[PDB]
Amino acid sequence: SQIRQNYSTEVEAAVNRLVNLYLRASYTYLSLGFYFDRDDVALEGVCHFFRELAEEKREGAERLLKMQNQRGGRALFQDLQKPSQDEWGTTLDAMKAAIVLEKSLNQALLDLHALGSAQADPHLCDFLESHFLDEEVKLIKKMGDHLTNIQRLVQAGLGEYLFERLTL
Amino acid sequence: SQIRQNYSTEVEAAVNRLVNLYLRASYTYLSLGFYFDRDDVALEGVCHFFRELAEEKREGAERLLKMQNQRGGRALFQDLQKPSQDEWGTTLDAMKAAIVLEKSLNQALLDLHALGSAQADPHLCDFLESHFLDEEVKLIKKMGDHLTNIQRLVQAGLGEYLFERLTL
Amino acid sequence: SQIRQNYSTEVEAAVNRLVNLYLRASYTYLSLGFYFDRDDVALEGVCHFFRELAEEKREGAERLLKMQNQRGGRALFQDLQKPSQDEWGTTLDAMKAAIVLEKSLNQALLDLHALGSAQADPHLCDFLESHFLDEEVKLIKKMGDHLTNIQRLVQAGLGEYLFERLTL
Amino acid sequence: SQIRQNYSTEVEAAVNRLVNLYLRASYTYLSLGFYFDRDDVALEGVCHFFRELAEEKREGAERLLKMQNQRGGRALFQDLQKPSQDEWGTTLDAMKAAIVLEKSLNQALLDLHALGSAQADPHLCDFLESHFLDEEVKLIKKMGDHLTNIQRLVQAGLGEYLFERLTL
Amino acid sequence: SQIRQNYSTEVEAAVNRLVNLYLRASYTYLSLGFYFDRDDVALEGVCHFFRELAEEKREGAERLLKMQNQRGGRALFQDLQKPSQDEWGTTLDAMKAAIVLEKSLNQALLDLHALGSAQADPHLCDFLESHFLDEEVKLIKKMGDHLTNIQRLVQAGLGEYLFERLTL
Repeated sequence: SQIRQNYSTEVEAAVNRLVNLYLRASYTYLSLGFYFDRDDVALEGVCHFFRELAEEKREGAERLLKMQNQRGGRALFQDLQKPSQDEWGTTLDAMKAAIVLEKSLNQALLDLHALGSAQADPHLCDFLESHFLDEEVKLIKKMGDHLTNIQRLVQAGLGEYLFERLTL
Repeated sequence: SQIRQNYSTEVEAAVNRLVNLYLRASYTYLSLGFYFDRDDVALEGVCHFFRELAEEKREGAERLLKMQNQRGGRALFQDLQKPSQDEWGTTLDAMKAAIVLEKSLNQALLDLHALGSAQADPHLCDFLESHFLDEEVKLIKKMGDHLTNIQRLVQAGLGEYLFERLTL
Repeated sequence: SQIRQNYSTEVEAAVNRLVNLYLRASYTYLSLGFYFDRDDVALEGVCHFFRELAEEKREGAERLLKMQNQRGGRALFQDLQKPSQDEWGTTLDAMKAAIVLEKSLNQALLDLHALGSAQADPHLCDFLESHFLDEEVKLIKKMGDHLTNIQRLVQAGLGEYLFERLTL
Repeated sequence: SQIRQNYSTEVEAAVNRLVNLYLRASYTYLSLGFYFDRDDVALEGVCHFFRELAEEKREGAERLLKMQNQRGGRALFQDLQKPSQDEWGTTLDAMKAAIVLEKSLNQALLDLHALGSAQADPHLCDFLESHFLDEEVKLIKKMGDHLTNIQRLVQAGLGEYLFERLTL
Repeated sequence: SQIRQNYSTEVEAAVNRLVNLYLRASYTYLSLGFYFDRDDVALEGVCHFFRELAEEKREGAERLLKMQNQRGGRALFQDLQKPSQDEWGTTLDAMKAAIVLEKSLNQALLDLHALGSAQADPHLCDFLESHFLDEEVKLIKKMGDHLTNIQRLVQAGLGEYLFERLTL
């Protein structure tokens, strides 16, 4: 506020909503990760893949919160909604759900970028491009590649085991 | 379930509630940490203290979730309630709030231990004693020590600055 | 006896029975291990898994015997009963048999812990919690995870080969 | 001119004006730095803070001049106006003056970015975003944090000494 | 007794009394040290200062006991009287109490030296001069220096905090 410059209330609010989305995504990946650690599921490579994504999403939320403060905006937190499912089915189901999740985050990033451009806020625009847009694009490509390999593999039980052992 | 042995539905449910409490506590510390990173608050040592506590609470939740799976229980997640405050006042106010938070987690741990003892579940009892009860006791002692030093210091502005520079 | 303190004859006898169980379990794993070393079975990773478990069970028996002496109890040995089977079938059959074995040892540990608590013998209680209860819980979780992966895999012959090569 | 492409005369002129602003800012920080080196002021940490900022501003001017040449524009220099004050008062006064200075440079950067966007000059836009916009935002946040701590501290004499010793 | 030479019963008895004084002093410093470790006192540097003094006094008692045996005297122990206070007030109160304690030990050393001289026992005299008299003089000087700095500092709460952080 002594520091705030060119930082609209609209962008400030949208940044708080994006923090919530990232935290929610981290929570979803925590649930996905532990589901694959169940003794009756037991796919450790899948569990590790999702645990790593949970950490990345949390880090994304923290970078947004740091930026909110750097701009003189005020962080506001909301409840984190529990993940959409309690049980996540097969590795295939889970990877589909993850791609759906990432494309929603990506669309939220693109909406925020468009807001930033409309508000002539190039710092916000650069920030997103630099730390988030390319990371989402790479992550979604990786997930699409996984989904394609899982699909080619599913003798569904054997396929799911080999994917976990040899890719993840 | 092929593995589940001596693990009551009551303990299983209470472990899921304790995971929620730990995650909520981690979220509260995330909010505390960023509040002290505000340009109009600007106490970096306080921000770092709370960020480190956020990570410890998240790690606590993950150890409980791992244990839930080791016992053949089923992790169930609920919404994470937003922190009780949007703005946290002085370092003194914040430390008081943190001690209140930790004593609530501690009481939840003690309740779970008592449940475990009533259900004759010594693995649960040892698990809590080994990874959580002593850590809470040490953390609460550290916070009480901080609160005492903050209180002796508050020329409140000068006191709060020196505590952040020389203790934290 | 010059040293014996708070160590009931009931716990002393039950410790001797638990030593017998551990030695018997070690013997069963020796038989399992060599069965998978047969030229007409030939699953070396499975043989190694069971040989390692035989050593762990023997070490468990020795720690109990050391503790018996530390408390001033008197080690008494009984015949070791030969393993329940001469031939152990598939890796799946063998893993099921191993989980059954470990859950019996675990239940014997829990019974001894309950005896110790009834006799107000906290050293015995801590000893079991510290060296045996968590190890059994981790081992049983690992076996349940293996059983789940074996089951998803069984083209039974191909499944059994890949599990041995890629997991064990 | 054999190299010039998509580089408008408007952007070229505005880049020369921004070079002048950066050099003027470097000159102001040189004056601030030496003022705090006076034997009757004697705050070495404050002097060092401003000397480091003088060097950063000069480096900023040189990067703009390099870019002007890379684009085939022609560097033109104007007089550098002497700093607005001969004596800079307290550390608080000086930090306020520095924040005012940086917010003026920042607004000049944002104006140039908007000009670049209107002229469809994405190289200029990326250049500013990459080397200047985030640096200004971080610097202004740091200064706001300092100002807040100075204010909480001012027993004004004691406060100013401790800030210089313990923060700077 | 086969070894005893020039070692009077008076010096032997006085050495046993001095051992008691040193042990009592060590006990007093143990109580002082833990008092400053209380969560409602919480001055860790003060706690460490007194814990180190407790160890020095115990070491002093052991050197006297070793010397008693080297001379062929017979160590005799008495009850160790509990410290004069249960709660020690401020750092200032505690440092005053410590200086009073050390000056009493010092006077006991000087009395013993005078006894040794009267009994023409130069080994005892050298022993005290070499291991105890200069150490007491240095310790008392250090405590007097601390007391002076504490006094100049006591905004008593702020003074006590800064002394603990910056001196101890």
